[PDB]
Amino acid sequence: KFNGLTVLPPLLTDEMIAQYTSALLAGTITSGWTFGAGAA
Amino acid sequence: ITPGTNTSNQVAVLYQGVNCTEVNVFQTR
Ligand SMILES: *[C@@H]1O[C@H](CO)[C@@H](O)[C@H](O)[C@H]1NC(C)=O
Repeated sequence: KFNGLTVLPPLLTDEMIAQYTSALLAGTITSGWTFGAGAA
Repeated sequence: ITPGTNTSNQVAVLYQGVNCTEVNVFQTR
């Protein structure tokens, strides 16, 4: 492949994607749908 | 990488996938 081809990194690391799924999940468990409509 | 020319005339340069031995200076991933 090493002849003109390159792969760029994603903007969010898999550690940062897992911090988002954690925050969505922790909001969902502690506050229901309310964190989608406003403050948790 | 540009602040916008209306903001400032400075720039930073990224050499994509290049180790800094080959080119402030900083090794990003
Ligand atoms: C860059 O070069 C240094 C010294 O040869 C090496 O330790 C490092 O693993 C290389 N790669 C990156 C991505 O820094």
